[PDB]
Amino acid sequence: GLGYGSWEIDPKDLTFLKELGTGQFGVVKYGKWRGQYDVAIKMIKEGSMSEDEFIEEAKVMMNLSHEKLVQLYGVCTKQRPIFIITEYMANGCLLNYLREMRHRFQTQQLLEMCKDVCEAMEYLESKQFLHRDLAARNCLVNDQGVVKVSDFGLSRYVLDDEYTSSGSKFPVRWSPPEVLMYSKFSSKSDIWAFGVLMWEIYSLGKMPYERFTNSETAEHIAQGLRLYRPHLASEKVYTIMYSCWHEKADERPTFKILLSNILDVMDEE
Ligand SMILES: CCOc1nc(-c2n[nH]c(=O)[nH]2)cc2ccccc12
Repeated sequence: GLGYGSWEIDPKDLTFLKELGTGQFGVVKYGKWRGQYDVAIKMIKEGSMSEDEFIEEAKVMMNLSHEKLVQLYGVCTKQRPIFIITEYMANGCLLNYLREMRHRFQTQQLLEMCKDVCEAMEYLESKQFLHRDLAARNCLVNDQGVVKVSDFGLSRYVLDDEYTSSGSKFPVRWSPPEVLMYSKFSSKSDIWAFGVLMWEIYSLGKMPYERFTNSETAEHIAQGLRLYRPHLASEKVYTIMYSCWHEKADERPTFKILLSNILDVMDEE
């Protein structure tokens, strides 16, 4: 309506129903839009985000639509704090889901989770859109057990310097050598991170390099050493995740190639 662009949601259309948790930018809630449609509502803490830049980018993110990407519905802009409105994912973050041992996952389920993420990432790659912080903590799970990739590109708008530089909150354990050494981000740094995410999935949510500090991790990978095979990963699955960790970025696969490799293993195993 009148005072709203296509990227803007009227906060008066929201019904708040349950507090879901707290994240980077503060509280997240479950609610309904216009009485009917399930949404997640992120309340963005004052001073946490480069808001004008985020809002311009939200225009681009709205047009990223793939069934394995958590959809951005819009932003509530006229106000303090602003809200980000997204697709509700009832089973929450992938990391916590993996860590719940009651699920008793079969390896075919774990490979399906990898395939879900890979499809999302192949779509982002086709749009020349980098995630920049791919990890299990940034994937969500819906009520049907489908994994989707969330918060794609959002790290570009975080004002907390501890998060933004290789900083005490930087994702060292998901980063390739060229990122840690010289801040060279590319499609191939997303590929690296995807390999670590596969490792997280097959490790049922263990922390990568769990016995090392971030400084030790950086030293280990710069010296050419790697994560090794999770017990639940077959030789073929391990080969796929390991392929993401070539020292030379141009020898790493694309997401299209990874997807093909994952589908081959699904057929074989
Ligand atoms: C602090 C974030 O926590 C959570 N976020 C979402 C969520 N859905 N969509 C989205 O963008 N976030 C869904 C959840 C479901 C159960 C428990 C926690 C959840």
